[PDB]
Amino acid sequence: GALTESQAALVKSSWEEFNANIPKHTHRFFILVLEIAPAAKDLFSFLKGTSEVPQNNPELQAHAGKVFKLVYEAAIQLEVTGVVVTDATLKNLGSVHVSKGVADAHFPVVKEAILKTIKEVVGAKWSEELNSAWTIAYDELAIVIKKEMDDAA
Ligand code: HEM
Repeated sequence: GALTESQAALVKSSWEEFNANIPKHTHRFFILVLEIAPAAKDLFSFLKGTSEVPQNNPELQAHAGKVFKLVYEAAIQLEVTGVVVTDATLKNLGSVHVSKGVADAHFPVVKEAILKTIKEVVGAKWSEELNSAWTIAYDELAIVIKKEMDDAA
């Protein structure tokens, strides 16, 4: 697809939409995750010992926010510059994933959880051109973190 001026414009627009409702979109995101894979629950400190996904847990919200921000920033960087840049942050990310017992096969779990979360976020404005644009941006960012985990192990 690339990332035409027209596609980037489409990701920015859709992320602004996500940020607009953190406690919802983040609890939704954790449920889509536990739907695709239930065992994932024991991983998260704030999910252990609980029976359901907490809805107002600051720890959980802050956590999931950070996750989507990172995928958006990735799309813009692709349109302007043509790439996704690896920094300190992406590297520390790779460490903590490993401490917590996270693997590569976990990634399509979280991707489908994010496309489905954004399809849910933009509703009728959804286009092939937009799906194509977030897909390209996740794929490109996952490529980068998986790369850093393997390096933290
Ligand atoms: C491009 C995709 C991804 C991004 C951008 C991302 C980002 C992050 C960030 C920023 C943190 C730390 C947040 C904090 O300090 O508050 C974190 C923690 C964590 N992540 Fe991810 N992540 C991704 C994929 C995954 C996958 C596929 C899994 C596996 C299910 C996972 C499992 C975890 C766990 C268990 C923690 C520790 C939470 C704790 O017990 O408090 N992440 N992630």
